[PDB]
Amino acid sequence: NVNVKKLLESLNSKSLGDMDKDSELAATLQKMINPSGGDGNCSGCALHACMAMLGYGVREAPVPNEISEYMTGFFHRHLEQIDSEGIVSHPNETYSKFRERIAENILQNTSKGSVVMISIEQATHWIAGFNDGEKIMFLDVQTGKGFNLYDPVEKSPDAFVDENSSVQVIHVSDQEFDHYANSSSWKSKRLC
Repeated sequence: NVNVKKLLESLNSKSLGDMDKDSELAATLQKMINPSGGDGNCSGCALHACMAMLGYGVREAPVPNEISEYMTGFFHRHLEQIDSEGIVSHPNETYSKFRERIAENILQNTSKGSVVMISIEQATHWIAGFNDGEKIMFLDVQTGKGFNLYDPVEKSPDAFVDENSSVQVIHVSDQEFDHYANSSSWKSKRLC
């Protein structure tokens, strides 16, 4: 069984920048959580990244025909916040700087060990955020990437963010994560 804390230990012993660290962990998790390499609307991927970083275990995300088990109605308590303005990019802001500003917001509003679901442009796409106590790791385990805004092409840290790009940081409660962990749906997902 995959041990996330071991992954983090190894990773943090590396002479790699923060974004490359996020990319490495996300690519490792992608092979486990999204083995089929589906590119649909796997908000289940981001949720499963959150479950993993919380220590619930690494499980395969639901495939499209499993969305109706649970994910179909997962965000029903958060629809207002999801559709809100959120954190809006500045003109000529680099990907790295926008990422850094979003991380500052999450660090300010979560404690060490916490995770958040990150809505991109009002649920156009989802990524996960993990507070390790000093920094935020951004994980896109669907695609095996770190922080990104779901542009159809890869973006280096120094690329400019398109005007009016936004994210909404969704504070899924412990109750909501633990309800998932106790569900038949979660339990029927392949462990590892």
